[PDB]
Amino acid sequence: LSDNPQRQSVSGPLSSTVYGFVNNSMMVQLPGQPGIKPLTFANLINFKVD
Amino acid sequence: NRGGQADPTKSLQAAGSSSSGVAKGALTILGGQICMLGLQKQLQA
Repeated sequence: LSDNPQRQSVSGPLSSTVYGFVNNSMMVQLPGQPGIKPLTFANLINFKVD
Repeated sequence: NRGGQADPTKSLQAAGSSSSGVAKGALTILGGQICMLGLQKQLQA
C-alpha cells in the first residue's frame, strides 16, 4: 500500500478478488489535483531478470 | 566579448548503455511471428 508508481494491474478473472480489487483500486486517480510523482530514474537502471 | 560514418552495427552498441539494441526487437518479432503462424496452423488442424 506504500506509493509504488510501477503498480501493475491485475487483469482477467483475477481482477474479481478482494485482494486484486484493492490492488486495482489503489491506482485510480481522483480529480483532486493529483500529486503522485512518477519516478524519475527508471530507464538508466534496467533489470532484465526473468 | 570582442574575441581572442554509416555504422548500422552501432545501433546494437547502445544495448548495454541506455539499452537500444534493435536486434532484440527483431528477435522478439521473429519469435512472435513464428509462434503465431504455428499456433494458427495447429488450431486450424
